Amino acid sequence: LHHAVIPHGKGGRSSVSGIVATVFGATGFLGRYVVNHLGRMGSQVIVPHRCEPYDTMHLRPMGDLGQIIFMDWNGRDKDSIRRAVEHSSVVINLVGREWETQNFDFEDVFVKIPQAIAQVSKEAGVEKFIHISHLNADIKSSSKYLRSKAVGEKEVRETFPEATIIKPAEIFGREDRFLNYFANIKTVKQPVYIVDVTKGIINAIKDPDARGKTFAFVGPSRYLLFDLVQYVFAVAHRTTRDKVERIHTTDKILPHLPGLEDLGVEATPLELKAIEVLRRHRPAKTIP
Amino acid sequence: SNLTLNFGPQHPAAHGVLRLVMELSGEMVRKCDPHIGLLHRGTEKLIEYKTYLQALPYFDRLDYVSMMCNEQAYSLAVEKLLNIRPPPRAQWIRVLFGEITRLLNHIMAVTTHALDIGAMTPFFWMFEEREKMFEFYERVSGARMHAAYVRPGGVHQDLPLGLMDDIYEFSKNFSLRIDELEEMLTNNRIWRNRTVDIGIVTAEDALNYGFSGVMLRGSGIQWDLRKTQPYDVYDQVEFDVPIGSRGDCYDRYLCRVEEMRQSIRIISQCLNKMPPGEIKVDDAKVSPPKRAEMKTSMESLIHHFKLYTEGYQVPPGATYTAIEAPKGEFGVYLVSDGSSRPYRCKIKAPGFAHLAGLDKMSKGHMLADVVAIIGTQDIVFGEVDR
Amino acid sequence: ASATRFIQWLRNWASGRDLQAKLQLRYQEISKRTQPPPKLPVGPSHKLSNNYYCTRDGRREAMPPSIVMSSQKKAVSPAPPIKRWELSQDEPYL
Amino acid sequence: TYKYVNLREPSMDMKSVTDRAAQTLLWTELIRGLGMTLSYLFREPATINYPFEKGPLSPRFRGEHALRRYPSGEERCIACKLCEAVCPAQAITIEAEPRADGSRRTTRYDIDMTKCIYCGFCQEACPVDAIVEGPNFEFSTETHEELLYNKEKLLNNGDKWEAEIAANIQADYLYR
Amino acid sequence: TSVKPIFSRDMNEAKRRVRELYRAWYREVPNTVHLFQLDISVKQGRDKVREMFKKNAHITDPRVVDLLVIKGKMELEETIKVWKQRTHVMRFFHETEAPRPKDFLSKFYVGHDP
Amino acid sequence: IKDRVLYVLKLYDKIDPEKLSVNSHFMKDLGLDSLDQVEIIMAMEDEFGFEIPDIDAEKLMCPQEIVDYIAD
Amino acid sequence: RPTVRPRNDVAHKQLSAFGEYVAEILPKYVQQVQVSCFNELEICIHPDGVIPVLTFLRDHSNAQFKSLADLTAVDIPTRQNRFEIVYNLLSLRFNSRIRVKTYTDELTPIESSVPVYKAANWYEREIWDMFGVFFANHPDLRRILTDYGFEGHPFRKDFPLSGYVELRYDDEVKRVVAEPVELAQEFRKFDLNSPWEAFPAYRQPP
Amino acid sequence: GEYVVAKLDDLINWARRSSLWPMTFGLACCAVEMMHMAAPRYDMDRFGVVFRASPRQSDVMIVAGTLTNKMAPALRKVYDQMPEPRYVVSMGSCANGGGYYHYSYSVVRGCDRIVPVDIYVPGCPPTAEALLYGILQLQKKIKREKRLRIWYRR
Amino acid sequence: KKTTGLVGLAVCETPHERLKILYTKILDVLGHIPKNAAYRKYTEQITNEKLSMVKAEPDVKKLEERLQGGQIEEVILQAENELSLARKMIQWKPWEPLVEEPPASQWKWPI
Ligand SMILES: NC(=O)C1=CN([C@@H]2O[C@H](COP(=O)(O)OP(=O)(O)OC[C@H]3O[C@@H](n4cnc5c(N)ncnc54)[C@H](OP(=O)(O)O)[C@@H]3O)[C@@H](O)[C@H]2O)C=CC1
Ligand code: SF4
Ligand code: SF4
Ligand code: SF4
Repeated sequence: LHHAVIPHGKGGRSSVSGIVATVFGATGFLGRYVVNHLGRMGSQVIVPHRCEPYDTMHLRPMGDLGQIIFMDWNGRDKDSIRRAVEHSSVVINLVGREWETQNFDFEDVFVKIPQAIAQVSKEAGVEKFIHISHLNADIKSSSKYLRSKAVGEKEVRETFPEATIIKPAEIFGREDRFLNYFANIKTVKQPVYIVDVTKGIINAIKDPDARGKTFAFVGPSRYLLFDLVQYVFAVAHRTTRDKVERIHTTDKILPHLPGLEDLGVEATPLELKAIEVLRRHRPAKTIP
Repeated sequence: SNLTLNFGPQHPAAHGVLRLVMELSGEMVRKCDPHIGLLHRGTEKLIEYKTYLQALPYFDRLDYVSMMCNEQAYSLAVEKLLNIRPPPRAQWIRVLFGEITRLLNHIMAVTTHALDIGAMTPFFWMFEEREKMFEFYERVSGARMHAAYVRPGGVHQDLPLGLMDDIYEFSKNFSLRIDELEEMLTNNRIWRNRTVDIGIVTAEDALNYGFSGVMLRGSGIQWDLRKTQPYDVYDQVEFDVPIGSRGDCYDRYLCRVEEMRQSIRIISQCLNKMPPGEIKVDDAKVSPPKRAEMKTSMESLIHHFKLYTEGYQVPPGATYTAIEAPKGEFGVYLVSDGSSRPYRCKIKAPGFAHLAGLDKMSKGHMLADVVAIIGTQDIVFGEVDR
Repeated sequence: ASATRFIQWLRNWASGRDLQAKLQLRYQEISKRTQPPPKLPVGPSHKLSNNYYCTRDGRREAMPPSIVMSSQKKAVSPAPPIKRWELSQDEPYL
Repeated sequence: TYKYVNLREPSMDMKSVTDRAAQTLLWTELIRGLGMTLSYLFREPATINYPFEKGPLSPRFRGEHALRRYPSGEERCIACKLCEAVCPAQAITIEAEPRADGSRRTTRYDIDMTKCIYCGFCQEACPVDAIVEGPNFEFSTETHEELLYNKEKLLNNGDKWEAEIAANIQADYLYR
Repeated sequence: TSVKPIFSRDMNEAKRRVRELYRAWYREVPNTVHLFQLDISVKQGRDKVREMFKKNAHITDPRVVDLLVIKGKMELEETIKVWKQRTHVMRFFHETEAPRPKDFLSKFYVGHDP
Repeated sequence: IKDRVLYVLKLYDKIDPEKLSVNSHFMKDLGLDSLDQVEIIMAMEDEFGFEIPDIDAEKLMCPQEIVDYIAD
Repeated sequence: RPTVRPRNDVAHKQLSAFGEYVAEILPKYVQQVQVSCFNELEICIHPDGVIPVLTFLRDHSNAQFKSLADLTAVDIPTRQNRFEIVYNLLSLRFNSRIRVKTYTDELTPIESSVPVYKAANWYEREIWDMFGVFFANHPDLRRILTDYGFEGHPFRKDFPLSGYVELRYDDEVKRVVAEPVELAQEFRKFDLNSPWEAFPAYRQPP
Repeated sequence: GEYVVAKLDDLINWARRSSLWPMTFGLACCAVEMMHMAAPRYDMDRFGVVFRASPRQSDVMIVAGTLTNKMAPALRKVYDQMPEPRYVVSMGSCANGGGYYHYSYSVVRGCDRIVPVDIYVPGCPPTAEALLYGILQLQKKIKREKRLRIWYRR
Repeated sequence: KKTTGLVGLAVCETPHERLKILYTKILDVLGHIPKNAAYRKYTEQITNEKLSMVKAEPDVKKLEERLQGGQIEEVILQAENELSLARKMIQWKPWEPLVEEPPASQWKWPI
């Protein structure tokens, strides 16, 4: 270990965790929890952002002075990718979009961009690579989103064989597009808490076993979609064609893949955190 | 019903933040429970880790409207424990800038009191005068507010050439500015309706509740530390102590306006009686030598080196030293253990006991009166919380 | 300083004062911003003889407190009663 | 000596009573207050045209710090640490060692400008006029980190402002 | 060993006050969870009360017990009168603190602290 | 009474119906602590809607003693 | 002598005489009376005497210390009773100040002096908050300066300068949280005391 | 296309920096210098910075003084209730990073541990002119925003 | 007198009579204190001194000057305070020996 990245302190804000992480997609729902957890323990975080600096301000208080560094980057500019990962020991890719746009389609955000990040990271000598895919990724899905997730999942493994691929179920939390999606409006779902996904990602960085593996992050219980939507409306005291297709895909069961338990994380029940998410909008039987 | 007042008004205000928990029955206030500590910064503990010189700037930041007066109180306490005496010219400078500071405080007290009651305009007129007085601070110390100018042993530097002429030109016109302020307020029937018979306190109660300054004189008590326990050269200037008769907000307002006039009267004598000589005690084991001496004489260099690293040792002892600060009796209970760092420094802020009497003074008044009563006490939470 | 004579009369009448004699804005009456150098005096300890520090050592003249009573006739007050204050002759009543 | 601020007996003769009734009914003292604000309307305002016009300052002004040199270009600071010892905020951090030519010079000289209280004790304490508070006060930044000055920044400040700093010291050093 | 009491002259008198304070805290928890809109359950809140009481169960000085009850009442008054805010109540649970290693090996790996 | 008292005590989580006898001691038999006892009495004050002072509650160490106290 | 503070023997004599006066009248409580070299009178008393002594000084016709200037505490850990309670009183009638001192430890309460001076109300709340001294029969004793839920008494000599916890905003829980204190720059302790004695007049016996 | 988005950004940026309504947290001595910026010599109103602004009508928060632990939750609450766009100016050493009270047990070591900060104004206190320089610097920061340019390229 | 000048302190119509009654009551209360108690000896001495002035001087302005206790209504207030104290002193009995000695180094400064 380079002397500058030997851990020091007691794991707090002013400590040195030894982690130098570049987090692509840090300005999103998942990225704000990952950056927060990295900053809690005194990691150096590089935050390449496409958005206006005004939209990165919520990340500023998450680290001690100097621990959060912001950079401009473009998905299609590899030089900007190289500048961001050049000094990092881990690269985390949280880039994604739940819809397509004129300038970026699902193939751009879930295939071309992840592949470019992984390739430049390997060429830059980056040691660890974390890539977020999706539990229901499949090249036979009715959803173009889930089809692209499968193709990109394959290209990342080919480019960065030692990459740690994580495949979460739909994530619920304060800023999600799951419980909030239902509160604003057959299939079986296994939603997983945002903090559990974040903790698992942080543990995959610190765990040398996670290299080269693919994980499936799922919640404890499986809910029939109808029961889930009724539960949300009760707690709340009350879109695109692709999004509907994804929401109606039954969560794949993959017992061969390691899960949160293998990374030391205890999956949080939905019922414990449902009120937290839905309180601002003011128990489903599981499938054994 | 229970109600909480806002931290501060919606216009710039520099008194700090207060959480006032009140019990009301209709329009009337039945209980007032100030919740302070929102500007508690453990100043008294921090001072124990400083030398006596290093702790002096903390006193600028207590009642941060009366900076040099707070410096004077601390300097007098250390001078007493040191058993030394500042030279006469420094004493006159300290009285001169003590009264300039009183003007600064009374403008802030009177005009923000009016501003919170809704009379915005006088604040703007009189803060131009405050801006000119900030320039006097800056010309002697290099800082507009936290001068750190008055120190044990005297003052840090002599007045620059030409400063006293400018203080004279300012003082020449200031009474007219007070008159304009009185034209707006003194006889105004709306101002009198907001202040007359509001927050009455008896002479007996004022004493037992620990009040001081105008909070005593508004009730007819004939007391002023500059008269009764004079310090520096206050025994050498002539001035009158304004005394109230009704013990209410209006009389206290009149006392503060008249005190401003007496401060001009004192400043006039200071400008004419300023003596020549050195401005800090000619004892280099307490006051650092001149820079030219420090760069030429072996003894001066040693004493400069030691005064700015270890600092002077103060003989063991304890003193309670108080002055007539613009807000009332401001004192320090300073304990020396013989070293160059104070063992204990308790600060007596006049606004602490005044605010503790808010519940007593607000009884039988309406919600809008609570604002007037806070203003008449002239509360700054740097000195309340420390 | 540059107000027209009519405007000077109007604001003088409205205020009831001679504002022009005590303007709150400073012009050329103030001191020059460049001054001649000072030559400051020295204190009374700046002597070449008869100036031994032990004769002017205030700190070393401080003593520990006098112990009047330790647990190891006419009545008195802590000081004479304070003398009643006099009314100002400059202006007793505002 | 004392005076009464509010101890006056209103006269109860008819003329005086009718003066007070006229004031009550005809709002005379309120009109008087309107006269005062009207007179101010026609006064020249006190506002200056910042940033084209600036508030007046004196040579003693305590602004942004800088590290100074001798006329030959040698640094004045000899790492005595008097400024670091006196600093009331512990804002100064210094490390030193013998320079390659044997000189006593600092290898670290940091001022945390967000700890500093801009009191000027460091420049009082300095025996060689090395650390000064300059005249600059317009150095606000967009990040906290930009206000943690290291030695290179402070030396650059000295080289940037020496022309003004030297003249201000020439103006005030006989008062010190 | 002759001292001025605070409130209770012996442990039996002191333990009566402890039980009275526990009763008040026990009944307050449901109101606290509602008033502060806490995401914790009432059982979690009452378990926290028990843990705080249990940690001082070994005291045998009635004066020390009096002070603990005096402080516990002050804490309750802050909570009931809503002088505390949501953050102050949740400070009992240390949610953002990562679990600190307990066994010798875990501590040995992470630093020098015992 | 006795049916109501046992209903609460069975409904108490720390207590199992197996060892809950009408004469069982809350401490020795059921293994409860002093704060568990205070918790039990608070449930009794809820079932019957009246207050039980701490001086009284400190002797009700078995369910039968609670039965007797409620009757009086 | 221009640099030396002048003595005032007249006030030293007056205060000494009044010091004996108070000791003669309250022998049940007065343990020591001293007058400092700068003329300040201190009455050191047994803590049981707080109310009788303060009441006497307030109401006696030869005293009339009607104004409580300040009430504070001092922590001296080496003393069996580490806390020294200091009352600074003022008499407007006789234009004089007196100081009354007593002591207590962590577990021994002091009688509240609110009945004698209403000013004492908040001063005693501050002493309780900052030093942890309990005042018996205080109408409303609770913290006044520290944050709600604050643990410890910061003005005790053995309380660390930066405390034990510090606050920050945490986005995950969307609130301000409290965590164990870590400092980017540790406070730098300085050893300043010269190894040479400064004041012979205060030398303690070996 | 790009031309229309470029000018709309200029218009909205101009409106926002020309109408900056501040919520002042007058916490300690720095608030005094803030009042002097409102006073006639500098008259911040003449730049469009209104004197009296309600927290729910505010575009910029000025943290003028020491932030204690006791006060930190209340400051965050006011920030959270500010409608966007919202900016924070940290004024003075205490707010910037604890200042003279940095090592105190009761003080937040910089308000940027509680809220994001846009401008740091140094000094103890900064002069009224130095604060005004900071507000003018925030205006030029708003002038550089490209919100619609970013949105168009999404 | 129209006013005493101190808020809340009413003027007294019959100050000479009021002081005679108050000083007589104080002397009566002091009789229940032990003869050797310093409080009784001193309080009686000053009380008798003031009572004699009240009897000698029938002019309030000239009596006020003799007593030197402010206005005559301030003297009456102080007499009421002394009487209140005298009654409390009987229950405290501060003339008794020192209740307890301090620890050996209790009042030693510096440490
Ligand atoms: N949330 C869920 O339920 C699940 C999420 N995931 C994966 O987790 C990752 C993030 O989840 P989430 O954070 O919720 O997604 P968000 O949409 O919340 O965040 C998306 C991130 O990707 C960035 N981004 C999007 N498009 C582009 C682009 N064209 N060029 C550059 N940057 C871009 C965004 O930056 P900007 O802010 O600039 O748009 C943002 O930072 C994604 O990969 C998603 O597929 C997997 C399974 C479930
Ligand atoms: S100005 Fe004062 S606080 Fe700032 S570095 Fe110098 S000595 Fe330290
Ligand atoms: S700047 Fe001056 S005082 Fe500080 S270390 Fe250098 S020479 Fe010494
Ligand atoms: S930075 Fe200076 S002026 Fe501002 S609040 Fe802190 S001490 Fe006061």
